[PDB]
Amino acid sequence: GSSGSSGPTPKTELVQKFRVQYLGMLPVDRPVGMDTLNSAIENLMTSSSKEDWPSVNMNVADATVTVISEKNEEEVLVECRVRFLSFMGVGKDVHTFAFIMDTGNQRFECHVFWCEPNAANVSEAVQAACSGPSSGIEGRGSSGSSGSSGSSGDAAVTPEERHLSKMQQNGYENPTYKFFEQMQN
Repeated sequence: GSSGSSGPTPKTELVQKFRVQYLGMLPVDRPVGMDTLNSAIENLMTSSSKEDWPSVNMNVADATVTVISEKNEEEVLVECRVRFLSFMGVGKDVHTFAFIMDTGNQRFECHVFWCEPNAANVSEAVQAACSGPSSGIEGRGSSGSSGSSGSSGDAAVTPEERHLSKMQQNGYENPTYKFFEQMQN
């Protein structure tokens, strides 16, 4: 007679954390389809409200995306891997981020996370994670003291929305995941 406990091994690697909330988890039938991904977002939004969603840190590693809570760091709310990521996109709003991962053979899950202000830096990391290296902070900002002002032309549209839109348009379908038979003759 003697007690005994076992524990896993801690994995420490250059990973970035993003402050976001946790809406919930909604299962999907298809791996792709903006009509399906967005159909899971509202579903969760309806159940729990904005304030109902707990604050959690979204840890996105090189080729992995782990969800850790704020109350604790060892708390793994959801363990997603870019390799499993079948399809990822943004909801009608640029302040929401939902991605569909593979949790088995055909059954896939779709988690959502509220990004503040928007999901420009987030959706940018996850999407870039598929390829590998990410650019991140561009650096080039707004000077302030303009010289020639008084004519129509260069718009004042931020490069943040220009992208956030694309995501909610065509989205990003992980290539690595090619087990289906959608190859045209």
